[PDB]
Amino acid sequence: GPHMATGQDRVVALVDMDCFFVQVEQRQNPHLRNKPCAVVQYKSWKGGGIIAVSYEARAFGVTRSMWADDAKKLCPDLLLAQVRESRGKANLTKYREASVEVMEIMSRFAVIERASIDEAYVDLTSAVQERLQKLQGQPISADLLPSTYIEGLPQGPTVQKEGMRKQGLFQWLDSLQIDNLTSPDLQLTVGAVIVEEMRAAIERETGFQCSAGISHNKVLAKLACGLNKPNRQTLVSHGSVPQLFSQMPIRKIRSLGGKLGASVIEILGIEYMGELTQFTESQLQSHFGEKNGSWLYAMCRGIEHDPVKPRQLPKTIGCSKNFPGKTALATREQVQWWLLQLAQELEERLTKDRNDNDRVATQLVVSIRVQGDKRLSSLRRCCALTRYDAHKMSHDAFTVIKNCNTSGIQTEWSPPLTMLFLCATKFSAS
DNA sequence: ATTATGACGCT
DNA sequence: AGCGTCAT
Ligand SMILES: Nc1ncnc2c1ncn2[C@H]1C[C@H](O)[C@@H](COP(=O)(O)OP(=O)(O)OP(=O)(O)O)O1
Ligand SMILES: [Mn+2]
Ligand SMILES: [Mn+2]
Repeated sequence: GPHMATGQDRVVALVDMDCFFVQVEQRQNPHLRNKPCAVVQYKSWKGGGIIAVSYEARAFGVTRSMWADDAKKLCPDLLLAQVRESRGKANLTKYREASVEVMEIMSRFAVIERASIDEAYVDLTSAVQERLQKLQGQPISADLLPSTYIEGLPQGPTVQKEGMRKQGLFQWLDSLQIDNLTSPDLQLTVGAVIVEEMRAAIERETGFQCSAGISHNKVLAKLACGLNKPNRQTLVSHGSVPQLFSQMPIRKIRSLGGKLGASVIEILGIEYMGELTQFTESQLQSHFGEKNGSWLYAMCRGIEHDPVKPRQLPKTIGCSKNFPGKTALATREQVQWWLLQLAQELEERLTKDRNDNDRVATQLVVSIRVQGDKRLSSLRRCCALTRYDAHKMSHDAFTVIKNCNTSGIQTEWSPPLTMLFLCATKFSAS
């Protein structure tokens, strides 16, 4: 009844850039604009690996993780932009700096949580309360929501997509009761108005387009954002959840895309998120543990409480490189050379970070992978990070890993290393 | 030879 | 702490 929490206390948005690395390259090179194009790293092995794809190219079936040579088979006129290489490795600085552009604009509207290089969550609860006050009981015009979808609408008693968007929007608005300053649906709508403003600002000031989801929590906001990309935003109301989840594969929900989600499906013998409602909290806790069980019980009802953390900057700064196949490092000075290259990029990014953000990393994590292992990281060791100097860091990294070498000979490295990883962690204010 | 990251959970 | 999971 009225005691039952419905998880409608917050207004949360997720803003995610469209085809982000592609857009970064398209802004820089006008020739790539409005074309099937993709961003690739490296070149020698099968044309390089694709990590971002324009929507024009997606129509041909081009995807992430596809080799460029294979993508060219689906899309002969596919244009390609290469990730910069520095010190023998891919360097993502251009995209990180483009990310900062967007993050700083979003921060003008509310405190954000950086969730990836191209997306951030927004807690709009306070901002919505203040827009509602200066509205002072005026209806929200559809003109204020020019790119907004309302999930689940229209319904009941039409052949074009923009026409459908508007029909759904008018059904939504004409059902809104704005007399109520605590109405969750009204609060979401105002949230959507603000996000329209945010997204306009991002495009105006960077040239980048993005999509967004507006709901009552992070999981629903993330799900919403993807429903109508690119260059659109979607509102998922609490009321839309039963229909939405009744046919929603469990793997589509954030954190359930892996082994846990597979276990939910296998153990319970279900396919869709909505089917979870038929289990007690204790039942779910028994199968998936106390934390996961409570989380699942609430989530399948559209309820989740993970807060938007006040964190705009990444907590770690890392440098990594794979050495696949026959390129695996088999000599000590090979290992030492590449540790230096990684450490030099790390020092560069660390020094920039210290100046920009008034902080200093205090711990260096070293990770390697060995030939034969299917694990991402065969070993992780930490040591102290007392100075921002590449030679010191690479020498220290070598020290903490050098006895991983099985080889009785000290000049040769056995078994060959197929990955190196340097990560600066544990920041302190400075 | 699906690369380069980055956050959070478990024990 | 070191490892595993999930993620973009
Ligand atoms: N697995 C990955 N490996 C390396 N880089 C990645 C990977 N996934 C994503 N990226 C980079 C490239 C992307 O442009 C950027 C944003 O990722 P993501 O939001 O998932 O897709 P996207 O922005 O390229 O397209 P869209 O969000 O419109 O579907 O992060
Ligand atoms: Mn994106
Ligand atoms: Mn993203």
